[PDB]
Amino acid sequence: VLSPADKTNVKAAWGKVGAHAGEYGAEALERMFLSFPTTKTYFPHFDLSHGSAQVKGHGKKVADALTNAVAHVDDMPNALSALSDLHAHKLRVDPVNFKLLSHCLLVTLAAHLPAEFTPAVHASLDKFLASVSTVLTSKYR
Amino acid sequence: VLSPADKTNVKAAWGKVGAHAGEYGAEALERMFLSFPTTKTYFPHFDLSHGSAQVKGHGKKVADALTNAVAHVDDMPNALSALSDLHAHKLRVDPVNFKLLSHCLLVTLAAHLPAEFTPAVHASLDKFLASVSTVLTSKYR
Amino acid sequence: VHLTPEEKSAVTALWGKVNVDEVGGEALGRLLVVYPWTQRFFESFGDLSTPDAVMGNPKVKAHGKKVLGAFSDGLAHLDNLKGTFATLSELHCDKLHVDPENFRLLGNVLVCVLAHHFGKEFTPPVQAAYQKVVAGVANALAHKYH
Amino acid sequence: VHLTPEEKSAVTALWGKVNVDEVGGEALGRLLVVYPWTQRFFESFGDLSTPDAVMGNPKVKAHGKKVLGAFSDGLAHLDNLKGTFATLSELHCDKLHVDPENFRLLGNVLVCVLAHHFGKEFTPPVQAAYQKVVAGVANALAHKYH
Ligand code: HEM
Ligand code: HEM
Ligand code: HEM
Ligand code: HEM
Repeated sequence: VLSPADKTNVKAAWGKVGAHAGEYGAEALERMFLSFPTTKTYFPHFDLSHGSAQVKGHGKKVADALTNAVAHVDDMPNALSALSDLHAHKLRVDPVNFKLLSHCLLVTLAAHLPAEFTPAVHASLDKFLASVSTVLTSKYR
Repeated sequence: VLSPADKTNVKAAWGKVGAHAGEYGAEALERMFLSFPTTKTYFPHFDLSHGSAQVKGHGKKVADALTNAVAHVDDMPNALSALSDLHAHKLRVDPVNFKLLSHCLLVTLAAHLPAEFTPAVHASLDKFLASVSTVLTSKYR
Repeated sequence: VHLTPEEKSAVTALWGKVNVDEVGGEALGRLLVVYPWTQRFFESFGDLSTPDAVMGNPKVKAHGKKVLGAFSDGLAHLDNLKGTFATLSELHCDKLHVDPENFRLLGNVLVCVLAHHFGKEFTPPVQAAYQKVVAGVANALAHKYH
Repeated sequence: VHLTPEEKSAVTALWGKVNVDEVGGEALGRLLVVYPWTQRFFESFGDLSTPDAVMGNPKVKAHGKKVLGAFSDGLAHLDNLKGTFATLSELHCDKLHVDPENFRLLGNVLVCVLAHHFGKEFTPPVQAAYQKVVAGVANALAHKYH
């Protein structure tokens, strides 16, 4: 699944990221919404303007979930069973949008972290985000 | 990953398949070669005619590997580590062709098994083949 | 895409042999059961909690009839497919907001159902010809997205 | 695809600010390192066992120069892209036998490298405009496949 070198690189990258997680998540949400307008149909009760309180809160929640996933990288299903059930049974989201969100997150962390965004960190983050999306898109139990 | 109902359905389907595995694999290879001619560049030393001895042997080998994978459905990496290393380091095949091979295998087992090809068996076989391809396309250790 | 006269004769013969009632219903039901996220658009059709209910739903067959009629019209007009699949393409692009992967998924499911019904008469050449036909129809129907 | 005058001005300004030597090399090296199966076509370039060697290979940069020149020509001719990307499309379809996923992968890697180099100047509107540009170039270059 993941090599120890990849795990160490991902842990170091997220440790460097630190407490800017909420702002990074909000920026990723804004980038996705502007870039791909076909994914705005999943949020019909939101006010998708710039600098929105609800968008900022959702970005903070996504960032906290990602931080927990990093802290439990070897136990993704046990950590995210509730999220998987909610995203697969209730929302019923196709797995295409997870690729767009992962790419937007990669761009967001690349723009503000030029020193730590080496090719090895790029590959490790790509594989880690792919694994997280794969775990989240499943129908088990 | 896989539900117990899916595992039982896959086991029953392969038990029904039984000893026709070699012919089914050879037919799947022929179907893939005729349908998609862009995957004939991985076999430059073969004679891809109809009823070829080498093609029949390769189909038998693929069928035996699939039977072993079925018999070790819960231990795919430990069962297919050597195959994964060979397919990822030496051959360097992109993961697109595995979808085509899986679809051709589904068609082949659908043509000669009309009684056992219920929607539940269809879904179980789809998920099982997807898991096998995902395990085979990896770079670990 | 161009087809040889032998392939055209084979596909016309098999399509003439096709039953025009249950094939579309089977294709739609198998799509919905195998890929569960596709119910996000058909959740207006009633109960779809189990494959038995999905297959027994009457609206599923009532819509599969129209889907298979559209496929039959597209097969009838092979020379010009972009002109034929214009209103449907605009509708799918504007109202439904469906990415083009589901089109090839539905084509593959239809080919599987055809093989299931016809048994050993589905030779590899005919399978290749029908793969070409379904790929052409999907590409013609999904053009405004890219 | 059509672009607004403000988006056109922004993309022209940033492209004028782009260094025209190392961007293509970085894009090619990152593609090869991140997606390893892409070496099946570039195995003739020498040693590619480690990312350090992949980035230090001179032929990687010598080919990234041509790749970025082709991208620059395509950006220069936005109104007519099918006419411009004809010989390259024929070459890729005939000799290389490359499926169209690698084109969008390379476009995404290029956008990531642009963001990395420009820092906070890569605003979301400019990012969207460049996504549109790269999608158009990829679709124009891969047309005979589908
Ligand atoms: C890729 C990684 C993702 C992670 C880690 C993630 C995580 C989360 C979390 C933590 C919640 C909060 C649930 C709650 O508070 O009840 C949530 C809800 C939600 N997610 Fe995701 N998500 C991801 C991707 C996506 C994508 C790509 C979409 C849509 C394209 C999406 C759509 C939604 C929606 C609509 C909600 C409900 C929002 C609400 O009810 O206010 N998610 N997700
Ligand atoms: C999807 C499930 C697949 C399984 C279970 C499988 C299994 C195998 C097995 C058992 C071998 C024998 C290795 C040996 O005897 O040394 C093999 C070799 C090989 N496989 Fe696969 N394979 C799969 C898919 C594919 C696909 C999709 C391709 C190409 C598009 C491919 C290309 C090859 C090639 C070129 C060889 C070497 C043949 C030779 O050296 O004579 N495989 N595979
Ligand atoms: C692949 C070939 C396809 C063809 C030829 C096709 C054709 C059609 C036709 C003929 C209609 C009805 C038009 C009318 O009533 O005026 C329709 C509507 C519709 N299509 Fe498609 N379609 C295809 C694929 C898909 C796929 C893959 C999906 C979803 C995953 C889809 C979702 C829908 C929906 C939800 C409707 C409206 C149903 C309703 O209003 O009750 N279609 N399509
Ligand atoms: C996405 C935009 C792309 C553009 C604009 C592009 C453009 C070009 C150009 C200008 C050449 C050289 C033509 C000549 O020398 O006459 C070329 C050749 C080539 N391309 Fe592409 N290309 C693209 C994508 C790709 C991708 C994604 C791959 C592989 C995954 C690829 C593989 C190759 C190879 C192997 C060659 C030949 C290299 C050699 O002969 O040394 N290209 N392409």
